[PDB]
Amino acid sequence: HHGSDLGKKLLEAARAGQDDEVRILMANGADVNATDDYGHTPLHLAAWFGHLEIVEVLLKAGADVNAADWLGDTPLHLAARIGHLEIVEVLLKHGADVNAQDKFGKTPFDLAIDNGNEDIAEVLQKAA
Amino acid sequence: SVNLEEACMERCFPQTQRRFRYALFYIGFACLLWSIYFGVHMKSKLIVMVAPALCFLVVCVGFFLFTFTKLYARHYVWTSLVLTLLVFALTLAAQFQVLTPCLSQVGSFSMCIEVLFLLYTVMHLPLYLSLILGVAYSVLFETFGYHHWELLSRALLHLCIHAIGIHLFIMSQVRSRSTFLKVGQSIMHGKDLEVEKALKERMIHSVMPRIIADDLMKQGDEESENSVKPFKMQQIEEVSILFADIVGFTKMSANKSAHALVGLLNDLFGRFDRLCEETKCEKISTLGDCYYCVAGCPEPRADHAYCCIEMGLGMIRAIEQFCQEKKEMVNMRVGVHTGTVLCGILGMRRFKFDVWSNDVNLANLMEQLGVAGKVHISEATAKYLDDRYEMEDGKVTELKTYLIAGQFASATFSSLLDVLLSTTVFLILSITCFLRYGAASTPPPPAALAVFGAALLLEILSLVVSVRMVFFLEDVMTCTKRLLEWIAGWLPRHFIGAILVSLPALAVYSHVTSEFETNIHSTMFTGSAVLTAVVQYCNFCQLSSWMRSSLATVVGAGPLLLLLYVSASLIGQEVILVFFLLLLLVWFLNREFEVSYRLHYHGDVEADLHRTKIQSMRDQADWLLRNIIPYHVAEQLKVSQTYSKNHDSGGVIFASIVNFSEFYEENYEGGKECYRVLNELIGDFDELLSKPDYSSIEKIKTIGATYMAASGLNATQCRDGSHPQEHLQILFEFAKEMMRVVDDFNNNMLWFNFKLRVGFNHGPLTAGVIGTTKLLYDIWGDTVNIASRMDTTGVECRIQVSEESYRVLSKMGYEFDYRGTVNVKGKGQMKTYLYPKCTDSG
Repeated sequence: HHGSDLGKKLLEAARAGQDDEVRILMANGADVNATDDYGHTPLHLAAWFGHLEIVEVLLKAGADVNAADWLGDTPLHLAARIGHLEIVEVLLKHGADVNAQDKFGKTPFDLAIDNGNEDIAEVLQKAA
Repeated sequence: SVNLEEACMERCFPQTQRRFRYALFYIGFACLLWSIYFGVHMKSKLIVMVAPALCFLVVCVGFFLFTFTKLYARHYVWTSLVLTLLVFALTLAAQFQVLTPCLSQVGSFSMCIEVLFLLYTVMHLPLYLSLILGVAYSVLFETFGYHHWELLSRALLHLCIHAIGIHLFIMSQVRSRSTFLKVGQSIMHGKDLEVEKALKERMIHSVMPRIIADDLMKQGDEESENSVKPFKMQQIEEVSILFADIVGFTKMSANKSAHALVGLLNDLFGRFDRLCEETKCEKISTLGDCYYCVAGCPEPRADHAYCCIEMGLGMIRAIEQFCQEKKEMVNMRVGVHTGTVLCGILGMRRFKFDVWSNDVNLANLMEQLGVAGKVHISEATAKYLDDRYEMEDGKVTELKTYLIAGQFASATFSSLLDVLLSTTVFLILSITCFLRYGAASTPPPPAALAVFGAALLLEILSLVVSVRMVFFLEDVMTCTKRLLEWIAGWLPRHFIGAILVSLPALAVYSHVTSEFETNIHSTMFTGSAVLTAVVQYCNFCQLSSWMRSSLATVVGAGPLLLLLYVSASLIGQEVILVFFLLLLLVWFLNREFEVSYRLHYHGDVEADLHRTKIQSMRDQADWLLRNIIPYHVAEQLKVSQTYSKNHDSGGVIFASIVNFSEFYEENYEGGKECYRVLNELIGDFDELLSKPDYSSIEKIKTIGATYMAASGLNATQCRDGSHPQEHLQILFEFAKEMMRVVDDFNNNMLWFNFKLRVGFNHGPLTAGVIGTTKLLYDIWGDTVNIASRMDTTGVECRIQVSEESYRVLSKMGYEFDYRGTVNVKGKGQMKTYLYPKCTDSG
């Protein structure tokens, strides 16, 4: 970008969950789909930390729905391997993909079974 | 520079002989057209001239057919001397028989100028010598033109024509030197660059097997071979994982010459390479008292296990034939095990080709459970033993295993030089043109002083242009320089120079506008001077050829075909002949010289090409060296056959990724990208290694996912300015820092914190180098396997430390918590500590 630190601080905000700082950086026009060195997106840092309110303020900022990390895993794969159903729902409403897979060859659905997160594995049985 | 600048002329010969051949031809044509002139138009009243003409013709063609002879290849100097003296005499004699009133002095002067040239350009005569001959000829001819102004006017014409003579000389001489020299350097680079290719290929293939380096030496994906100033990993099934450790190594390595064991070991391993090449198996690495190859990795072989096992058996014969040779009876345990393995490369520093799987550690274990002399094979191996050997259900004497016992001259220097030339000679030319004035005291004609001033202006400003593009004094402003010179490119130079060397012809034309022909001395004179000026059109050679020469023709001669229309009568005919032939000269002479400059520019392009190409290959291959071997030690095989050395204190640390083995789960096909992540951190480690505060640290290699480090070894120069015991301190500091590094790394790794267990020892060691026609570095001694067992039995996130290293670092000040005194193989109990203090709740 052109001074993509407003996006870097955006990444740290989406990760640690700095609520008002999100609003501030999006007021600062921060790079909504800025990524780290490892391809992670604010959705990646969010699902890791479970700030669903911040997930939604980022959706106000407007990042991607099916972005994957440099490790090919989307935050759908993350949340499958996490267990926060309520955070999963907002992306199915945002139109996530059901039949895709990460660079590891399994549909993110089975990643719920990775932790046995049947809460979200159920949600992924509904759509196709 | 004598013996060399002999071969120089010995190489530049055939062009010189070509020039001689053409000059001969031209002399022929000139004397002959003189003859037909004298035999038809005028001078039908004597043979005193024409028989000399034809005799000169025939002696010339005699030289001409001569030039192919063998007792001339070293005598072109003396041959030219002969010919030039001959033509000297010819011209002067065909001159003296004048000054009665029917052969003009201008014709004599054409002869003078032209022979003076073909003395300068083509003769290839020594500078001093061609010079003295030029001036002697000059003065003598002008005297034989004598038998208070006009005389010295003609003398000045001689002077200027000698000027352009010598300048033209030294220019052509240094040019055909420089091109020779650059072609010399170019061929040096040809051979030197093939050589560096060979060396770089050697080193590369001594770090990766055949197929992979063959694959990556075509650089089909140009972005991968940028780490060589990245790579791909592949998983292969049905492999043969052979091992070996020197049984009782410490004992058979109790006391050696720090070189003896080195050498004999080199011997054994060269043997084992000689074995694998026959079994077509890929040797892989050597861990100290160990060694191991693999098989079936690049090409899974139908009988990969067979080549492997029979190769091992051959190693048994090799080891016994050396034990009963140098009288040291230590064979080696052998563990063989099949299965699947993902191979590839990791790291960017000291990185090497390697392999990873459970099967890897499995074969190592089956080695540890292997009996000295025989192999503890697996059932995964036995699945196609085809029962052709000594199969025995070898089990631990304490799963599905068996025991088998067998059976100058810069193209901008030329600019200032030849513009100096044009300006000074135009100067003295117009000096003459004025010097005609003894009858009209103040110089009347207006166009004269007009063009004189105009030329003075242009020449002096352009000369200053050049002197400041050369010596860069910056009188007034500097940014303006980069702006205006910028214009003077390939074409603007064209036209500035066109005007710049045209101006002396116009100089001489300024004085002629008057009616003068009534005096025929003035016409004779101005004819002489215009032919001088037209000869000045040879100098500016960094310009075009056809253009500059056609400008010569037109704007030197055309106006004399114009004063052909002042009708001073048939002197017109003699002048059109002399200019016809003189112009023939200037044409072919000039085009030849532009060939010379063209070729010199080319032969500097190409030498620069190979210059940067050798620099590319040199940085590449030398840095590849520093990839494999450190520099200080890099001297000793560059200069000798081998190297070895003892260090009595060097810290060694392993570091593995234990919880990788879990997050290894191969739900992803191949697990490759997990190893990509490992490699990520390995890089992040090399990133450390390149730090100068990390100077004394040396990664030794990367085994599995481990990390071998050492220190206190390179910097032998004990200066007053340090405390030698520092190396362990900065070492362990680096250790703690990379420990923080894996943490930082894990802040990024999704929902996984990869933890590392680290061991330690310090003390004596042996540095050594193994491969020849290959290369490998390594260390031995107590300390290596000591710390190896340490981190083999360490607890993660807590730096295990050897007791005496614990002591030296405690007396350095570092905080440690006791771990336990656990038995050490071959050593007994040993007090272990951990560095992390209250890192956990316990």
